[PDB]
Amino acid sequence: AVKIRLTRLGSKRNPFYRIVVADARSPRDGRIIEQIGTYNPTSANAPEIKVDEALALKWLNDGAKPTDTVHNILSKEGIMKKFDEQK
Amino acid sequence: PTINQLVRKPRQSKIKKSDSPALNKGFNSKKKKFTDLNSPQKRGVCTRVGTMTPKKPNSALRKYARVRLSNNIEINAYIPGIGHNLQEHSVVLVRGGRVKDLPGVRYHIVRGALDTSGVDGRRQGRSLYGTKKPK
Amino acid sequence: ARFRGSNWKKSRRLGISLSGTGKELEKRPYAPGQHGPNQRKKLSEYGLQLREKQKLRYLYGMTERQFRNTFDIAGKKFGVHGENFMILLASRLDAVVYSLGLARTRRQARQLVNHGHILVDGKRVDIPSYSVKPGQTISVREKSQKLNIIVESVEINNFVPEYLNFDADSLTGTFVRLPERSELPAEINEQLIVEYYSR
Amino acid sequence: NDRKVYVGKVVSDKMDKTITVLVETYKTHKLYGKRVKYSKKYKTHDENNSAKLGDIVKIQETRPLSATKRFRLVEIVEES
RNA sequence: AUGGAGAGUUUGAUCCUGGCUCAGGAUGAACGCUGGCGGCGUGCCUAAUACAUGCAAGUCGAGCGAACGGACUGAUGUUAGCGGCGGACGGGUGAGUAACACGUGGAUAACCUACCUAUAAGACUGGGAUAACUUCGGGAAACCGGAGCUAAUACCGGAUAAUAUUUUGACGCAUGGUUCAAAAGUGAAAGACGGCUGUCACUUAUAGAUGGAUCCGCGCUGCAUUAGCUAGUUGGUAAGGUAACGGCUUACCAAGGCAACGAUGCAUAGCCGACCUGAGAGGGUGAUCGGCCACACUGGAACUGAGACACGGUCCAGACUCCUACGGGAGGCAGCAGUAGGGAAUCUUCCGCAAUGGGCGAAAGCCUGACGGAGCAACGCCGCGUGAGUGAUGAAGGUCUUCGGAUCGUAAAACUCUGUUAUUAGGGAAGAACAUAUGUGUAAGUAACUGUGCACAUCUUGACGGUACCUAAUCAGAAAGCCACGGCUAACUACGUGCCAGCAGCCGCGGUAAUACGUAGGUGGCAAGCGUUAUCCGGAAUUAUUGGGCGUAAAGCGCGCGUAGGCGGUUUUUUAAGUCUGAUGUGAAAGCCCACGGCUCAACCGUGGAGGGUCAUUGGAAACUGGAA
Repeated sequence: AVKIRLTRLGSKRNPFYRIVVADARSPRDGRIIEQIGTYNPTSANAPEIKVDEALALKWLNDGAKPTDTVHNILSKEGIMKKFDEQK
Repeated sequence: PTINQLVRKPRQSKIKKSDSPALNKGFNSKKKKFTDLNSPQKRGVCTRVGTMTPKKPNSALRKYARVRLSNNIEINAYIPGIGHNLQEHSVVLVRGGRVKDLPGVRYHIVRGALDTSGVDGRRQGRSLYGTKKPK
Repeated sequence: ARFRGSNWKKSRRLGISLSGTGKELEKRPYAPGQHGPNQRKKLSEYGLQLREKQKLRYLYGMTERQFRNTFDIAGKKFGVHGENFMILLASRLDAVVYSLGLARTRRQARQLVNHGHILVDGKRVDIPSYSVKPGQTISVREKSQKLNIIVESVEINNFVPEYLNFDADSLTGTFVRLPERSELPAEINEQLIVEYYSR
Repeated sequence: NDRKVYVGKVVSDKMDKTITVLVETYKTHKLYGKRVKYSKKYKTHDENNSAKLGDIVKIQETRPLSATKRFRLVEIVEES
């Protein structure tokens, strides 16, 4: 459909991810619709999430749906809760 | 030229003849026409082996050979170094660069590489000539 | 080492000491080899502009490409160009382990940093060209403080510059503030290098 | 949104409902910076055929309407 | 301010003009000689030549029947089939294409969109068949032909139903618009749950999100020794049909359109962000990465679908390759490895879906040559080494000698010191975050419940990989070559040879006293590399916009009449096209640059800026250029 997913950056053995609003038909690393956030699974204490929380609610409200570990990410922000709520 | 003259007809530069021109061609065997490659060496096979005499003041008897290349163009190529071993139907690698004295010779045969051998007792720029390191 | 050739013959050919000084250019203070003892001719522009690259570079043991790859970082900064080159090489890590007296020569203060003894800021660093900066802490590793050549080297050093401190017990430096041209090796005309690399 | 307009001059009239305008423009010349003048004939469409040859008129653009016509007459502006 | 070097070579000597050559940076390079290690990359540029072999797309028994097969009634399968969806994504390659192909700014009151998301309304009643299966036949395969059966969320007939089509009334050109009130026609599904309802299938109407299509403005290869190009061509008028406008066609008409601002022809080419070189101006280029486009043995076509005229679909025509009981059957690496050919030249028939993404399914799971790793190659970049300290710059040896000496040379023995690496011998990361299940709350919906969504805390697991990495022990052991040495252009002597053998970028050298040829000492430059060749940019102001000339060095046409085109005195008023100044919208990301963070440093990686347009729209100014009076 339109998804909300992660791209892959970095170098070998050392990944970084941008958090992306794409489209499902696209290749992982190519065409997107917007960028929303950032994520760094490898750095020290816990990963550094970082994610603009008012574009992401625009797009959950329009359709996009999140892939399965961008559902563990927009969770720690309680973004997936303010979306729940505005009933 | 005034600026209207350089707007109607504009300035055009000049074109670079190469040296080495038979290295810029290859042969498509099946469609059966030439192709352009810009290669640094080409392989050949020798069709003569002789010696020429130089020019204006120089004097010697200088070893050279006629060799037809992979595209099917034919050329004379100087054989450097001091000894050699070429016969008829040898397989040589040819490279750019002309010898000034000889009229009309403008390639060099890479010593070292295919059928050709290195030179027999060289020690000091041994990697032209390609010879291997003694002991 | 990379050069690790013979440092008196390079000291006779260029004309600076390159070491603990003087000793190299005593009995025979001319260039080396068979036409050695016999009158020098004159050197050209290129002749002379190159003697200064090669002076500043055989001092600090660098090679080319590392020497030249530094030359234009130095010339990224603001300032005058050919004195940040002089500064940024003062700040190398085996160059700071020498200005502190931790070792007695420059080819040896690189086998310290290389062989893994030095530990800037608490952490082992073994990269002779690490580029330490104002406020860091050169120390010594801990199983390596009763190496003979360390206590013997620190007594007789007698001198430490003024952008470095050195707590002579603990073995511990600081690298306080950047240097300034008034203190860096002095037989070195630095615009004979900036004009060599604009050729 | 709005659709681009031009001002012109009619350089033919022989077709039927259909006049050809010439619009005049200008380009500098990226290397010697003097400007030049050029022109380009927009075929435009008028119905109950009014304007005449040589005559400053004005034309707007629209959906494609024959093989070559894409504009239509809006307003004459003056003749002789 | 951050930016700009030349030198040789035409004379007996000189000052010019003018070529030529060198010194710099680049590269998917090749070649010759040598080679210790690690990290990040890159690697058929040639015949879009032909391909052997294994794999690159499947999934759902919560739609359904099975002679199904079978725990134990037959759990679970799905061996097979019917149905549903995906197969149009991802992967490869540039043959063709000078084209609205592509880039950049606009319009479509000339358009299409499955799923996703919302918001409503619904799902009504009937039927006929048929796979698989079974039983007879054939056929060399390839398969086929009858019957006799049986399901389905398969198929169909109506029921009702909008804004559906028609006929009435109440602007940007062909108008748009919504209030009607009549008429013609147009739908659907069950599955697995809990006590009637929740879940996820359907159907119709609207929107939104997304993915397309069309048209225009402008930019964007050369060649006149390529000057005329077209005939649906150019308009009109109807009719078709298209999702949509349109010669898009078909008639009937008219005789148009286009073109020296280059119609036409011809040659060549994917394009771009970007890249290389230059102080810049410019010049060259479009590997690897992203966006777009085109193509899939070759030429024609249509089916199915929301979407294809379809790399692992179909049919036909052609050439090839294979099989055959000769009648006929099968194919197609420009997927990933790999093979042959060709070329100077370019890698494993490698492992795993662990992460990241997609397809199908409630999910669990499954599929993935996408991807993630690992191999190969000094192919490039970047970092570390091959010791360090003292020590006679004398041993004894090489090379020279003015025979006294000089040089190699602090170099070596010599004593010490350390362990980067190397070795063995022990520990040993991150990359992960879950999905799902399990509980507990909460919210909505409920007669209530199952469930649903959210919030939590629990359980699980890493291909690489025992790969980093660490800590000991041990030992200076095992780790440097290649090109110079005439002048340009750092670095010289001896000897051999004697216009010979040779060398040479240019100038030139060699004809028994060559720093130019060979070798040997010494030097010098660089370094796991160093030379050579091919190509591009600079130097070259040697196409000159920056930044050139025509008396005599190359160069004013033999001279007129003149057509386009270019350029033009003074003053005033107005206009605002060029000019100048704003505000916005954009010129994707990655680059480039600057700042900063993370890598032991560095290469590298990650963030935030800055820059970048003959750009669009909308305001202001009015000197100049232009337009008017």
